[PDB]
Amino acid sequence: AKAKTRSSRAGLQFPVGRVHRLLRKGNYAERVGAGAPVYLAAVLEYLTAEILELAGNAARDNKKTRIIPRHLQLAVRNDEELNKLLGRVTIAQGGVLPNIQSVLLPK
Amino acid sequence: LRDNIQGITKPAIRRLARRGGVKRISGLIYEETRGVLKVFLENVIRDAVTYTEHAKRKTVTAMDVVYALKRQGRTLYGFGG
Amino acid sequence: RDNIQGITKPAIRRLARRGGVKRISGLIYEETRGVLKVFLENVIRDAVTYTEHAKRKTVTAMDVVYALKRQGRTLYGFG
Amino acid sequence: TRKESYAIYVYKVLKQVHPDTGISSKAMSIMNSFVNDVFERIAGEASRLAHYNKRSTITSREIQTAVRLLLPGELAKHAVSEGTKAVTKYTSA
Amino acid sequence: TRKESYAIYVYKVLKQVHPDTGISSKAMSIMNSFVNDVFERIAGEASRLAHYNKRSTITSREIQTAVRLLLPGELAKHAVSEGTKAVTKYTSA
Amino acid sequence: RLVREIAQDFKTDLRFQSSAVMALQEASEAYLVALFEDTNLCAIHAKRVTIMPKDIQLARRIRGER
Amino acid sequence: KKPHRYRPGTVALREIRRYQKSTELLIRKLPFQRLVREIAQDFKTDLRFQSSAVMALQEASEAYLVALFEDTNLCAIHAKRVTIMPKDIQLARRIRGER
DNA sequence: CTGGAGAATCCCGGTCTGCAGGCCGCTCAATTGGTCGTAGACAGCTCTAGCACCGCTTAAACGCACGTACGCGCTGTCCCCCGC
DNA sequence: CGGGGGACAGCGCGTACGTGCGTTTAAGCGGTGCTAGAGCTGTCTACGACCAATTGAGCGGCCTGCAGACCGGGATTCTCCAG
Repeated sequence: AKAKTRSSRAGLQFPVGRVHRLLRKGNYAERVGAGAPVYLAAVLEYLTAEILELAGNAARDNKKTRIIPRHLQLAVRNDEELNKLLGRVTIAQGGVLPNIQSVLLPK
Repeated sequence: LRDNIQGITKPAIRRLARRGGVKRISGLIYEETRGVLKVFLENVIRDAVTYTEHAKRKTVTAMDVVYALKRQGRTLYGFGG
Repeated sequence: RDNIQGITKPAIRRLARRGGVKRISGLIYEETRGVLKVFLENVIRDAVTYTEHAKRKTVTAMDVVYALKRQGRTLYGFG
Repeated sequence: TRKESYAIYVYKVLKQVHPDTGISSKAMSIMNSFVNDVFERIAGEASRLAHYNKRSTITSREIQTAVRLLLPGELAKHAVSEGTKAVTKYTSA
Repeated sequence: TRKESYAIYVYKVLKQVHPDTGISSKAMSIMNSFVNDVFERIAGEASRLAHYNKRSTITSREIQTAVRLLLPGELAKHAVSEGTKAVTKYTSA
Repeated sequence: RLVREIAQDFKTDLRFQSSAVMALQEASEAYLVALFEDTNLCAIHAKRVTIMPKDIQLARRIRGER
Repeated sequence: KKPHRYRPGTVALREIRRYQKSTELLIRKLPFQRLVREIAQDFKTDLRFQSSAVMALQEASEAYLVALFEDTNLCAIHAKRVTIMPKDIQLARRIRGER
């Protein structure tokens, strides 16, 4: 029969075959299970969808049609759980959250 | 290459602090900032050069800098991955 | 059921003293209770995760060791 | 020579969720690096899990356990749901 | 069954440095934990280095680089000296 | 008892090795002592000898826990 | 016939707003490269550098400095002050674990 | 309170341009099918420790009285950092 | 370089702390008892490694029109002050 990609078999956008190859080549274990690459690809796809959705929301809020590192940083930092996950990550050209302490406000 | 740490001018540190949310700044801060930055740069560059030498290379790549930053618990995205 | 109140103020005072604290406000104790509770959840969740993945019903010290290690808090003297 | 990345799949997902949104090259590389980092985290945790249990295989159960350990709360739950759904679909088909 | 450790070797080292000092069980348990921690750190860093240069073999050069990266200053220098001397002695022997 | 009570919102009927409990106590006490010392430094920086919970909050915030 | 000068601090707030929205580097590139090469001189001579590397160091250093400044601001405010003192930086670095 | 004044910022056309994204040829990595070896899934056995209980004992926690020093508010001074 | 406003020193206070004594409690210890469950063992079977052949998905190279950047000039807002 004709070749059918495992990504299509599981209905995912990410390359399950490449994931399995990387798993085998990463010296992570002697043998790699059949469904583990599928699980990992699904998880990566879901996380990518989450971050991309938030970044697109931010970019539309800024009224631009392309996502730039600034939008990525805003999306990551504004989300509690994403910021928790990427707590130790530096985003190039990400800028900072526009936060100002109240005591320095002019009174 | 001597006396380059003075290259980080006071307005530069001022801008850095303003991005850091600092409103009023003491005058005896800048040299302390320069010393801390020198320490950080030395710590990173040591490991970067170690990586470059282990590869028997003569130029330092950004990817070496990526590994050095990762080993120090400061992960940076957008420079090769 | 209020085992968080099992952490009496003498124990908190002793820990502060070992920490080199001389004068303690009265509002401190509940703050310590809360922070300790948060720490305990963070560790115990991972410990139970490890216990379950091993398909076991009894939590072992090695599970706690792994949980602490993956949180950046390495512990010796237990394996 | 030729270098591979996750660019095409990221673009596919972007068009899936935001079909009318573009992306710059630098941001694209940022997502590539992010995916690589997550891959390494999950793989290393799974390897440690396998070694702790004296096992020769990295199965989907280990992947799920690593996901639970490395993800915060709702992210972990949704990712577990997605992985289980994808595994079930692949197994059925 | 039987579980291996580093108790005998640590005991011999202690008798070399302090031929009269005893030790408690908790202390040597901490000793074994520390030894395992250092072993894993160095081995993981060496594996990372080997994968970095696209090589299938871990040599003493990789360990030297890993030690230089993990140990601070004088400890690193002295450990490099010890490793080099031991390697040269073993090869000559 | 506190540890066992906490170990109920993840799973029920959890048995415990004693060594796990004592290791938990050791780690918790060490973390608390370190936090106390940081709090002491924070309060001293405010020209005080008495610690109040805002010192703990600032210490945990700078530590990155917050 | 007045100079029409702004009060002390409002300009600082305005530039804080300005620099908390931008993302570009705040340090001159040439002095930073010169300092980086000077520091690297002490580890190995005749060392060449990719430009992407120097940009990587600049980005990482500026991010770390911004984080340290933010922590120092909190430390100084804890002292009920408005101006940053070096003791605040020392305390912040000590608490972080760098000291 | 409250208009003016001046400076700072926003916004809307108008113009240019580098790269985002699409198209294309090719090739090597994914796929399919079949083999074979062996890891672990599973059932079964043992016996360790973890759980529960009970009775003493006594050190520790608790409550409370009491007193003082310290955190905090307030005020005046000056110097030093900011706006230019 | 002018100058204001922030840092800081000094003082009053009252109260929220520390300190000590009488009291109640529950932690700790030792003992007995039970079994759930960790741990170990034999089996085999299904699952993963491995290899040969196929091929098309993805990577490389090219090109382009438009998103976005960059001007400029009014429009609008924010702040300061004198009244």
